[PDB]
Amino acid sequence: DNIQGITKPAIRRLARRGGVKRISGLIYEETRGVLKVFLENVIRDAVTYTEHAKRKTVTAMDVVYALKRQGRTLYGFGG
Amino acid sequence: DNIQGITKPAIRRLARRGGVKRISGLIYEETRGVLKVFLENVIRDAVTYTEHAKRKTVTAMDVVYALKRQGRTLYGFGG
Amino acid sequence: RAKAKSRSSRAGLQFPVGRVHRLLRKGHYAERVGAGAPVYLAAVLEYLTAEILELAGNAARDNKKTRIIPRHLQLAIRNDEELNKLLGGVTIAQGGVLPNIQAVLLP
Amino acid sequence: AKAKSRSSRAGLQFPVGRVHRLLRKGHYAERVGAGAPVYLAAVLEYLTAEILELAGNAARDNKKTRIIPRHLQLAIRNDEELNKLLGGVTIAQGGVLPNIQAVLLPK
Amino acid sequence: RKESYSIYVYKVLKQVHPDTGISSKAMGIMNSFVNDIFERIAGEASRLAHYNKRSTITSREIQTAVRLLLPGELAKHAVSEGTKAVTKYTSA
Amino acid sequence: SRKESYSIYVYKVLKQVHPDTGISSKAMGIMNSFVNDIFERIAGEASRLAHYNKRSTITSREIQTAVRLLLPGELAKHAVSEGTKAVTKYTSAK
Amino acid sequence: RYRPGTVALREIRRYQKSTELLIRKLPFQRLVREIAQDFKTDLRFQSSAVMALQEACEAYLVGLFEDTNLCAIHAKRVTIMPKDIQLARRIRGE
Amino acid sequence: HRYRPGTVALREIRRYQKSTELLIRKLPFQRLVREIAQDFKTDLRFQSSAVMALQEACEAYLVGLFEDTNLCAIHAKRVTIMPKDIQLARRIRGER
DNA sequence: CGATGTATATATCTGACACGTGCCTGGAGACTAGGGAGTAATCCCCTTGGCGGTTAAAACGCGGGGGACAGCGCGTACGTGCGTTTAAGCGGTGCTAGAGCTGTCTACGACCAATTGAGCGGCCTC
DNA sequence: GAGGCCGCTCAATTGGTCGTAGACAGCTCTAGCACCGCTTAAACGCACGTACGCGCTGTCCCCCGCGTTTTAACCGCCAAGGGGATTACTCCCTAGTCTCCAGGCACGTGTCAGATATATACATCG
Repeated sequence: DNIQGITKPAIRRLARRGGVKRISGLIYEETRGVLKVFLENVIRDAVTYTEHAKRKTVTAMDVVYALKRQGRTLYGFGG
Repeated sequence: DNIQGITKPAIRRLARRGGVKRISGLIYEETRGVLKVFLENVIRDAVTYTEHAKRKTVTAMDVVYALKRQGRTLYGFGG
Repeated sequence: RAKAKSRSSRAGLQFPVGRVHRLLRKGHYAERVGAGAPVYLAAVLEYLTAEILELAGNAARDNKKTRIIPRHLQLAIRNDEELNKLLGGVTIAQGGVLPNIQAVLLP
Repeated sequence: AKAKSRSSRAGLQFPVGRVHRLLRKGHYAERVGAGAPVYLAAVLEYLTAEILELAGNAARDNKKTRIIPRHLQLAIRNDEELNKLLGGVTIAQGGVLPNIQAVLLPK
Repeated sequence: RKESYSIYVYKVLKQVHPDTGISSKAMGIMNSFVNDIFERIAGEASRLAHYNKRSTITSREIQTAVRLLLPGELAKHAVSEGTKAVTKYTSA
Repeated sequence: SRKESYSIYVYKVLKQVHPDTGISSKAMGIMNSFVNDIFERIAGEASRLAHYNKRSTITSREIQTAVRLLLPGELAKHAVSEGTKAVTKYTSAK
Repeated sequence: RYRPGTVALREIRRYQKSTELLIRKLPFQRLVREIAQDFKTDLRFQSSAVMALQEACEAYLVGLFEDTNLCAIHAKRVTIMPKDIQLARRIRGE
Repeated sequence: HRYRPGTVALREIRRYQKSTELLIRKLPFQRLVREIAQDFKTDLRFQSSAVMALQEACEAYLVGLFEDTNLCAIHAKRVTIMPKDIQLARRIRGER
């Protein structure tokens, strides 16, 4: 039940960066589900790259490659 | 001035296939411009593949590769 | 010299293991191609072909037809929620669309 | 017999020799011609110089003297051609451009 | 002369529906689908090797590419067919 | 164990564009990943152009066409003239 | 007299049942030739290339009208309006 | 002394659009990452930079999704974002 | 007109950046080999231009009622502020699991050659 | 319109060789994990006030449906020559190799650009 540690204030600050002026009370519980699905898909790919290498440690390159396969390339951790 | 060859009845049949029941009269001029920009990008790429081959005839495969470049594979014409 | 017997018939496949091995070796994918890779890739391609043709044949029979035509392939690909995920960016010529109307539009 | 670098003969700062090696070992084709790495290096140098000239002017506007990722994000997202080339890319520590919809401001 | 998969698609069709034929347009769509998926698998099998400094593509690269590309139940069955084929082949 | 990087050449370019300015190692790492991205894009499309024509070598025509398919608008126009000016200098310097 | 919009449901059902091309072939062909004249003079077109273009453009427009209709229902309208196209294109990133 | 509703919201928008800081608490996020991964493999270990890469990606995804959501809110003649605006944006984006 | 918030100015300092040293592995120069690509000529496919005609489809007017949208009322849900409290963040010590490297070596895949039948293009026909 | 049958040819098979890369075991030292104590930033909770979403009615016009005209899309047949596609000839470009030397990579040093804490000035909101 760690998903509760993505707290309402953090959701508000994220909506502020995106320009949202007013937020309905139901948004937080929907946003946790959307985040959880995104994390699940990325971690499943990262762990598949970790498994193929026979490593036990997950590494930044595994995450950058999982993001690259999925279309969301990230600059500043590798290449 | 051939863009007027795409008539109002023709646009209506495409809206009907997309399920649209009622259409405002301003839709036809907007749709013509959207279609023109879409055609312009594909033709530019197909003519680039034609020029690189030193051909003078535009082949169907040049269109298939132009559409593949935009990320929208077409099946039926080969490849 | 032994009588020749195809690698596909050794593996129990219809798809051509020899030509898949050639295409892997002649496509610049890697400098070495191991013996099991084409038997695996051929078994995968045969499975994926058969799963499509089964549903297309069902769609053809349900129209009381006897030939598969592109409309039946489109109906198959769009009526399976996993095939639609593999082929989500693909358009098929003469395929048309699934009959679907938003319930708010109906009387 | 005095050696003199191919980049100096081309008038370039990027390494033509490394780009040639990296094409040869990249499995892109079985043959690579002499002019390809000079062209690719000159293109890569052009795009690097455009990015850094804009980033440095963004640093000067903040009265800073060192480029940091914020200045690269400001350099990219304010140019309508670089933003189209780098549309799918996330820059760490980059943040966003300041932007509010006119409907939201005070009446 | 042009190579195609047309006879193998016909063989599989006779396996699944002996009484049913297929038109030439559908045959060309199927040939395109097979060509598209071969390249999709072989590209990821190529990337997986170079990340690990390996110079060879092997059954594990194909298996992991399949796990990455195909959705879940398709992946489970495709792997269970690949392992059956490779053990029937090697133990012969 | 040595790691190759473009860091020196990005710094050389920086000193020409802005002589008074430096760059932090995080921004250098971002730029280093940018060069490798655009390199992989161009080499990929050049290889596809080569195999569509059943040719075997990669030439400056393939690089020029890949650049013309990839870069938008005025970037294409100036990148092409930089490429051809570099090649013509390299060939005339002999 | 059929009441307003009763025929539109039959039309929707008919056009979702069929698979034919809906734009007239000749006008589309002359539009394609008029566009290409800006990139080269004296081009020639294979007969099937124009058909491939027409299939791609009609599939694009039908999908755009699906998104437009969802944007129209979101605003509690039934009639689609130009602002529905611009929103759908804006979210799609065009 | 009291401000009227929404003025500090605009002040926060300008503040958080000016800054580049990461906005989710680090330690709560690390536990959620570890809780998800143990469904795929047991006794995994994480590099410190892998969790930071995940956090940058998640925040960059959420900010852009809230931008698309806000355009859908304004389209309906509202200023409040609603769950159906999120669902519409996700559906046109093609992820729902 | 008051006061709250952000902006700018000053003093302090500490660790990230910029410069120099050692050295080794990667690029450069000179040479040889052979097959990929450039040049040239012919065939004959299929693209473009034309003529007739009929009958499907587009264009124009009329009628009218379904639908957009403006103004209004109202009540509850979200933003702002103060006080309590909880666990995030920092510096620190300990340590051992496992990532990264080294040296041995043997099982695998690339390569050459000779043999032959699986698949291609084409014609007939129900 | 798709399937059955024929002639035949070039892509696939089986066999032997050999060079190396990747499988195995031993080593080491990095950094990931677990625990302690303290400060205090941030979260959580309650109160309360008003801006926003929602539903309702009225109205006026602009899409849908129908009837007639009329136009140029479509079918079908005839001409003819531009170009794609193939074969043959041969030259010049890129791969592979050895030698050798200087460019770029770790490692160490040290100082000034940026982070910080305090002061106050002025811009904004009600």
